[PDB]
Amino acid sequence: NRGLYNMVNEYSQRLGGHPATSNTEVQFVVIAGTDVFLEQPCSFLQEAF
Amino acid sequence: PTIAHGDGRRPSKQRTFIVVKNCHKHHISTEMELSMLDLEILHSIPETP
Repeated sequence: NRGLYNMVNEYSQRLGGHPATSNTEVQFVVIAGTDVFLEQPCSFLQEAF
Repeated sequence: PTIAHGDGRRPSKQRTFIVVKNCHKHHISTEMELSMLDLEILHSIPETP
């Protein structure tokens, strides 16, 4: 809900608000995840194609 | 060599690979024939044109 200066900082600040583990047979969520490089613009702007 | 990190992981120490490559061998050969009528008179000395 925050403003536009806050929105893309919180999207760029290595948030991983809804991440996934890169190489596994079934998709999980990362815990203690800093080695994996991932951002979610769908989770940024709440929309699916 | 490796990269140091700021964040948490169990980091690899100084790695060092020793890899060896063995030689091959190739044994190429063929066969020629020579007639004994061209070997006896080769091993003689003629005096006739």
